[PDB]
Amino acid sequence: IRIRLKAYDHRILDQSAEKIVETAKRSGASVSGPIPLPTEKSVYTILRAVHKYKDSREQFEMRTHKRLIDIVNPTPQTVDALMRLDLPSGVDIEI
Amino acid sequence: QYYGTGRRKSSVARVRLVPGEGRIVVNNREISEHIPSAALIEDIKQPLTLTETAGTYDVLVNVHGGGLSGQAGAIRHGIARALLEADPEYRTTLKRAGLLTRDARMKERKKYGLKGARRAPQFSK
Amino acid sequence: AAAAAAAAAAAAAAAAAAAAAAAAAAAAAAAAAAAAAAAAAAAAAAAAA
Amino acid sequence: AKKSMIAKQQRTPKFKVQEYTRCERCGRPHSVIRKFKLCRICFRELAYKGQIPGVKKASW
Amino acid sequence: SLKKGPFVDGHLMTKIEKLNETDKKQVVKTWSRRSTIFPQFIGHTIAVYDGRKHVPVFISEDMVGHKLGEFAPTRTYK
Amino acid sequence: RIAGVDIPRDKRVVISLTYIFGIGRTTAQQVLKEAGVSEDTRVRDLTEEELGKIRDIIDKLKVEGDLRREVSLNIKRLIEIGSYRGIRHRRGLPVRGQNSKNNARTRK
Amino acid sequence: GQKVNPVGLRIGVIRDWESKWYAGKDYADFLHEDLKIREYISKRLSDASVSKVEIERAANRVNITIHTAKPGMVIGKGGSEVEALRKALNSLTGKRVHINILEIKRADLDAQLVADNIARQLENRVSFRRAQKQQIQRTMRAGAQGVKTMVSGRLGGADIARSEYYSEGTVPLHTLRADIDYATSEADTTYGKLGVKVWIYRGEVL
Amino acid sequence: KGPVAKRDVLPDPIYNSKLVSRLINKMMIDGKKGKSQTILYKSFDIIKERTGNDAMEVFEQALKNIMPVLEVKARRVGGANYQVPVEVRPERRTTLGLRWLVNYARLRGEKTMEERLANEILDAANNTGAAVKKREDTHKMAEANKAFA
RNA sequence: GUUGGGCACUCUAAGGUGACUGCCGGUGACAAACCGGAGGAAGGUGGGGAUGACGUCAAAUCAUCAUGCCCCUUAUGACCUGGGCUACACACGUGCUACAAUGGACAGAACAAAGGGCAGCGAAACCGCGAGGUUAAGCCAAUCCCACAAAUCUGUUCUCAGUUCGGAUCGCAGUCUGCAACUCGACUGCGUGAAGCUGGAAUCGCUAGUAAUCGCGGAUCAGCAUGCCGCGGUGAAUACGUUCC
Repeated sequence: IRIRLKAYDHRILDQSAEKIVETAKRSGASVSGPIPLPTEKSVYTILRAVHKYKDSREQFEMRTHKRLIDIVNPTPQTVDALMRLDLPSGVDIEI
Repeated sequence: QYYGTGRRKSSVARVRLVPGEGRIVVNNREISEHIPSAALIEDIKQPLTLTETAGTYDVLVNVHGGGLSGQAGAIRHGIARALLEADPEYRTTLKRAGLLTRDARMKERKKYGLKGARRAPQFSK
Repeated sequence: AAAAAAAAAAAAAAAAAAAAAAAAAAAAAAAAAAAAAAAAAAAAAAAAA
Repeated sequence: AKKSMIAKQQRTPKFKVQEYTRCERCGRPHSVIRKFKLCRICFRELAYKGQIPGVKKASW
Repeated sequence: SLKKGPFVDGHLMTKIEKLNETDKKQVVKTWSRRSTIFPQFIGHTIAVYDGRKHVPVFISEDMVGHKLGEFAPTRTYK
Repeated sequence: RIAGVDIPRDKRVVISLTYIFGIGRTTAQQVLKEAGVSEDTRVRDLTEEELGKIRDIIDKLKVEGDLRREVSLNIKRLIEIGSYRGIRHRRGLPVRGQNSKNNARTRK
Repeated sequence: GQKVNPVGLRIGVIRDWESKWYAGKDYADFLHEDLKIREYISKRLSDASVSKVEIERAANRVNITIHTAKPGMVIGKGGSEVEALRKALNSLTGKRVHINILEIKRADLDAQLVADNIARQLENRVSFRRAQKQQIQRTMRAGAQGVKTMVSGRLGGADIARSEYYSEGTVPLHTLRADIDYATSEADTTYGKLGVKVWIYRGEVL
Repeated sequence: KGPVAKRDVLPDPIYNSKLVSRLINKMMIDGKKGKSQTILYKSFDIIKERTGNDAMEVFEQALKNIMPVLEVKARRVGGANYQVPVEVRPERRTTLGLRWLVNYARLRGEKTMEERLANEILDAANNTGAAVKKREDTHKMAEANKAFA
């Protein structure tokens, strides 16, 4: 039960983190908290100009940051609660 | 167990000052066993020489990151911080000597069209 | 070291005061006179040793 | 020759080494990024138009 | 071509072994420049396509460790 | 001297043997390991046994004129057969395949 | 050589992504599927004046929200519009499509519909002062702290093409909390191609 | 604009001087203080050996011989190219002395810059030496052009 | 650091707090502000980035795209192989390596950051001098791999020469990638070792973790990096001043 959420926005990932955190914490599963794991980010540098101008560039940034959640005690009421959490497309739960 | 963190130039040292005689132990190795060029050894000792701390504490240091002079700066900064935790008294002496600054001179980020974050390639007319 | 430095420095400051007096003779009246008098006496004092 | 060359890339050639990367939106090789499978200028345009969910302006 | 074998094209190898199963003939028009010269090629005047024409070259005992396109320069200069 | 050419007396053996056309550094170290001179002696200070072993070891190896005559045979080979690489040998243009609008100043 | 587009500039500060998901292993394929989706939907409803399309990706499921500023062209007869919209997309994309259609109150604040409304009037041969000034009155009465419409191309003058600025109110493109809607549109006339660039300072967020 | 100032590090583990570390930061090639410290301490140990003195006093005596009182700057009015003599402020006296030591030491040529810098200090001590050519020639240029000040 | 143990500590990533001429003294109309002082991790836009106003050059892009007008159309369109875009007497921009004892070679000891990996990253073992090869663990990755950082420090060795400097060029035999390395790939091994002993007129970059120097990484990409884009390592000299360009 090692749930690794990974998203592009931190606020959406916070909502999808504390939703699992609260729904599993309320029914006694002894929730180790939303462990924040290092982001993999990629930088894409691009000639801004159509044709010339190698000196004229623009840099773009893609950050994907991820956080780890662990549930240690079994408590399958929490599992039945996790199965009905409908949290959006941004975060990519992978238990 | 007085504890101080020192940071310098992407290096971080963890200095615990134990009551001893003046030995500094860096990752189970000693000073010149790990830092040659003893200008760094006397400079790494400056917080312990400016305020009279000459033989009353051994130093135990867990360092990681940077290079050897960056690790030297992190160790001497962690020494000054843990040596504030020893006596809060002589903060004026250390502060007039520097020693609570953490020189934030990180190596600068390279810009596009430049070689090395300030270097222009060469100009020809 | 000492006497040559004193000689060259006093002579260069002496020519400074003399050229400052002689470029405009009636203006910025009279500080140059005390300057040249003290510098010439000190040049004699340094060459006397 | 544009749509013919795009069509030729969209084929399967004789050999796997004849396969080369190409636009998928604005037909050109030279700087098609493997991740987006997109040309460079079309990547800049669409990333300005709020699409391509990762990329914003970079500073660090 | 190191230990996978040497390289020749199958069509040129086929033509040369058809040429060698009976007797020699005219030049062999071969667009392949990429192909090595086997020792079983020796004596066969072959026409390498340089890019715009077929040049005839006669193969000797020495011309073995190289390929065909060493014997057809493509660029005329002065 | 050994292959018809001198070696300098006042260098070490490994590098005095380098001046023979055909022996560099590593063939010299392959010789002196078999001979056992321990690489730290002048060649003005050897014995006739220990240098006679150096002489006949170099006599077994393909060094002095063998190399020159065979490389002349290679050059004459790719001159005579045709061979665009020999056209580069002949004309004064680089052999191994190198750009010529700039430097190429070893050859003319 | 001039200004960076403010849409692409305020992504990840205040303005969200239109296309919102996370990459798993076929990020490119999701991108080019959504390019085909946005091309198809912008072709069919560039008549029906749809501004922006936000696409989700929800593990074999796609939530497309459509911002129109009128409902009953796009929800229509109830059955037929969402049917005729989802059916060709379910085929030509290959999976399930859900469609949520948000309606833009204050239709004159979204710069895409404004730039398209000016482009159509240029294609209807309305003069390029009447279009921009009429539309500026529409936006400033719909309530906006600044609007800037810049039209360039051949304005009906043959061998010289020039740019024309009209604006009212503050349009502070350097304040990075601004909430400015920027949008381009094209107008293909007999003399060539006109380009409409509208951006609308609407109000800032504390 | 206005004047900006700089700093430097106080000790040296042998020879605890400011200016000796100022020479350590000088003659640094390509960011290598280690090679310059090794060269420096082997040179000062030669100066302590070959002449039975502490090399601090020989080194300051050499400095006192090299440090120029009078630079001669430029002042071009018309087509004249006049040179104007300047009383050097003593910071620039020390730094011109260190540049001339370092430059003419490595310009001499011997079988290490250990030996070259050591012998250049030993020559500038007993004033006749290579940097003192530059000292003498600058004082001769200031002596000839003293008419402007 | 393997286990148990611990969230102290570093670290990571979220929310904060935090520096605002705010406080002192001085100058200055009392202002605006400036100079010194105190506190403080940070002092006067703290260092940097992103941000590039109206317009100038009918500057550049019809070859990313879209395009008005004009032209071709069993061809100015299309396929296929082969060549060429790498030519070479010459000039000319940018760069890499040197000319050497702060050096060359050999041996020992240590220290990084940032980023990449699914028909991919590929440990370890074995063999090959080496490039690499065969079997394969773990890893969709703060775990595992890339990845043994290098200058540095310390010993041994040479002793100032066109050399134990430098590696061009070149011959032979190899390795990898891939239908295929001839024109036209990178790398290795042996042998050969050139010009070059700090560069004329002229000329360029940089004001601090900068210049100089040292390696590392990633795109592109089967394979091709001295280019570019980032990353750390050591780490300076100087700024009197506005006379001149």
